Amino acid sequence: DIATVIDSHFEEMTDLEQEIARYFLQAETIQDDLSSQQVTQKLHISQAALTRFAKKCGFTGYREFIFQYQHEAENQANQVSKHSPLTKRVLRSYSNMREQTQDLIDEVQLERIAQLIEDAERVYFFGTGSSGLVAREMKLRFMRLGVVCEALTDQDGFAWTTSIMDENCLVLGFSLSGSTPSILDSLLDAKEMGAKTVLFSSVPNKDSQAYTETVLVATHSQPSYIQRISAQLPMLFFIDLIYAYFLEINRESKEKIFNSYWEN
Amino acid sequence: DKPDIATVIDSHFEEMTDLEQEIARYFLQAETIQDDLSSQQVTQKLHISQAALTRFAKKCGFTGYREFIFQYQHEAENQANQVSKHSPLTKRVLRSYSNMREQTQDLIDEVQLERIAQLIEDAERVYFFGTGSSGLVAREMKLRFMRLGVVCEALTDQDGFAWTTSIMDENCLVLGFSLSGSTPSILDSLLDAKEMGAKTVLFSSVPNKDSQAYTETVLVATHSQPSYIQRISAQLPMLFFIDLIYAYFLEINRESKEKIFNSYWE
Amino acid sequence: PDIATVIDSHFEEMTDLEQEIARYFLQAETIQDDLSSQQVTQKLHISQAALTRFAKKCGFTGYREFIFQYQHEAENQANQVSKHSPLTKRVLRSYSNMREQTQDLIDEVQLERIAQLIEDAERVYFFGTGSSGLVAREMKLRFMRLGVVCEALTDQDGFAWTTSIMDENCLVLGFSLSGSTPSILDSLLDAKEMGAKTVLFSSVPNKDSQAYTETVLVATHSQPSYIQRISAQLPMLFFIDLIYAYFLEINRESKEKIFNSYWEN
Amino acid sequence: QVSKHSPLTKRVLRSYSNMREQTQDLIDEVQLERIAQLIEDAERVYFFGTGSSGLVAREMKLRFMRLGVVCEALTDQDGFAWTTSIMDENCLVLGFSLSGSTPSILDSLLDAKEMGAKTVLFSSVPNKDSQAYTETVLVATHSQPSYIQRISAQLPMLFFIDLIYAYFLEINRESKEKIFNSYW
Ligand SMILES: [Cl-]
Ligand SMILES: [Cl-]
Ligand SMILES: [Cl-]
Ligand SMILES: [Cl-]
Repeated sequence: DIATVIDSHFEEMTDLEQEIARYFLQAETIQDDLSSQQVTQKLHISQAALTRFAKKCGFTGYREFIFQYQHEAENQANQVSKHSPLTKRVLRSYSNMREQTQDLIDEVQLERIAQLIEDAERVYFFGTGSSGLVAREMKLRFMRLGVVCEALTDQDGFAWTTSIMDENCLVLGFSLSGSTPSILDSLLDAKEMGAKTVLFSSVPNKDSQAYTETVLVATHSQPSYIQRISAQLPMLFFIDLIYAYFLEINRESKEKIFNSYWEN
Repeated sequence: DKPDIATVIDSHFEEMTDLEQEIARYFLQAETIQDDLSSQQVTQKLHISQAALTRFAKKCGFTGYREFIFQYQHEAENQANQVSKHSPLTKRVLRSYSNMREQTQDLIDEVQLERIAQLIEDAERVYFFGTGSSGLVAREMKLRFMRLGVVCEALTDQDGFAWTTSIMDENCLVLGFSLSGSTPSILDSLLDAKEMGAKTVLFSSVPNKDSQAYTETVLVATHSQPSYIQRISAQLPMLFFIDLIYAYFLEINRESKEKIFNSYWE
Repeated sequence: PDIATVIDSHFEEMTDLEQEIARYFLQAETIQDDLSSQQVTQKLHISQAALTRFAKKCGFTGYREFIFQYQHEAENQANQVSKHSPLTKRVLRSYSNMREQTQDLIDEVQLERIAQLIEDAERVYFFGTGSSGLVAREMKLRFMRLGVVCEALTDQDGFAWTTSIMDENCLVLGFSLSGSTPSILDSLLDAKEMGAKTVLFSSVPNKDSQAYTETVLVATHSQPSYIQRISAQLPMLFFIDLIYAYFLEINRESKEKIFNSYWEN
Repeated sequence: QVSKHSPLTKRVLRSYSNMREQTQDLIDEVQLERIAQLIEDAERVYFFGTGSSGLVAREMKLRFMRLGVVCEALTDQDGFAWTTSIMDENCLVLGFSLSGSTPSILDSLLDAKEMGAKTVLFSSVPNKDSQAYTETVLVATHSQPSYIQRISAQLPMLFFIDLIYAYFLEINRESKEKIFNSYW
């Protein structure tokens, strides 16, 4: 804007004043003390040359010119981005995952699952690797609301625990790939025991209907394995959604339980 | 009584050049809506320039193709897709995620994160200290960085912090996670690592004033929900900065780090 | 004198059967045989009493004394003097002095009661920190395979969160080798107010332990100094294995199906 | 009604005593002092175990950490792969497999050897690939035949861990004792 007006009058300007236009056409200029004193000392010109340049540009003088020079830069810059390409690949990978999950939500299903946890006597969260930390996280959150739950992160524990579940148990299995055999095959063992089974996967079903519920979670935005964000995060979206539905079932009794940590 | 987008194209057809007319004929077909009508796929279908398409949109009275193609598709819209079908609880959880992204954006100090990435690279052995939800964060970071060749350990108890600080040396880096910013064990332990020569980084959502000592103090996002019970996963504030640091740290000597990461599959 | 000259010096006092045996033992090749006492009898087709009579003719209190001497002479190995270093003997001693002290502390009725409590509970919990956390995990691994619904906890957050959800169908077992781990003692008390039964395993009696349902006294370590003691799990592994053995005999058949279901496909 | 002690108490304690008897017979004193030295020589020491052997690995991590050894215990095979990819010539790995055929541990130790790391296998069965690792330690076999009636599966390894601990403690004892007491 102010750069275009400069170019339109650039010719009418003397070589020295043309130099002053050149300096202010630089982006680096703003990162500098732009008082008339410093500009004159810096470019080794007189005040009069500065005033003549500013009026060449249609302003009454340097003060009006520089007053806009600041505002302009503040009216932009806040419009531009101040984030590195890496900080932005990270921020967009999260935003992309929040967008995609919002498309994936089956809200009736999540309230169905919140009620299943409520009606279960014992609940178990199966996962390995990063999805085993997700399973750990669920146990702490739902324990504070009074759920009897346990987190298991290895194959011995899976088989060991499946053998002692019954129709009053609920097992939530987390397999981002939708392939992790340890988890998938152990959810099938629990069904044979009569327990209800919910599978979380970022990968569509392939006869996944064998489980009580299959929750489709978001795939990652980054195609390369190394460049992705936490493998936990797709699962955390829906844990926090399920948590929010579950908390509202008998919320009054659950807050008593949640608070009795503090109560001596 | 509203002007259908089709009636509009014809109202301007006779103001159009011949090429614009060819574009109009394509867009006047009812079966054209069942196409990918991005500007990049329409140009190739019609073998025209993006500038030629913009001119067509402007002949029809729009500010550009994006405006034109929205109305071309909004009139075909079969439902009130705009309205939020969500329930207040879903939208409470989602705002909590989005708001934390925003507060993270405003808190990032990119020079510090690269520095912390460099601290991890320059250290030979690095330890992550955390309890409860933050111990899960510490364990997650271990999975992230050990697959890039870093010598790291995740600790999740006061006894471990003590046993590890007693053997810490100057070539150690300890990252401590205390969302409240006042966890006595995490803070006491990081001073134990300081006295043993190791560098210390604290992650906290509250600007800790008495702890100007640690090599670095990183301000993390606070949760948007006032009540603890309704908050989202307490890991996520820290996960934001782990992913950022990881992104910074991966670009430092990437070839060897990708080689270690891919060696699993090897 | 050798053992063959004594066998021969009594040969003429011997019965015909005893001389047949003397003939077996006078052979040089016979010491490359299993000379147990039940093996020699089978081979010679004789009775133990007949072998004892043989030994007695040779001047021994019985066969076991005779065969020992017969095997001492041939042997040059010092199967008597220990080959171990002082450090090895000290560790083995500590492990054995713990078998001994454990044995001196066993209260068989108490351990039977404790097994029954585990059976009567619907949910069981094991609380322990450090090395006592590993014991808690092991107990969980052994008892879940007998069908018990149990959980192992290793930090204060876990104890507090789980105690607040405990009810009268709960049984919590706390491991504090020192007997004064504040988190274990307090968590056990919190579990009591929720109505659960409580068992403390400790090597130090403390007045405050009378508050819990049971106090189990475990072995103190032989080594005075912390750094030289053998381990920290060992005193409790002793009693876990004893309680387990008791607990398996309660409805064994059921817990043998659950145990073997793991192997089953 | 059940003698001085009962049949069950005698069985449990006779399993412990027999473990001590078998352990004493099998000890290879020079081997144990060799492993003690190796642990000192390594810059990083790792302990691999599954199930009950995993608890043994966690204890060894606990004990040798208080003496100054930089150690890490691993229970999940995914972690076995992640650590194997970063091990070098100055790493020592102790794998615990009571059966001697738990795949994860065997392949992990092979992988560690490929990276140039010292490897030690604990096993109640003499592994056929005995020379494969720098050392192959023989541990006690359980007295009871039936799996369900056996005493703790940990114990065979706890014996040799304390033996190695007692030897390794004497190497540079004074400095390790200072590290131990820095806790208080
Ligand atoms: Cl991503
Ligand atoms: Cl929140
Ligand atoms: Cl001892
Ligand atoms: Cl046994």
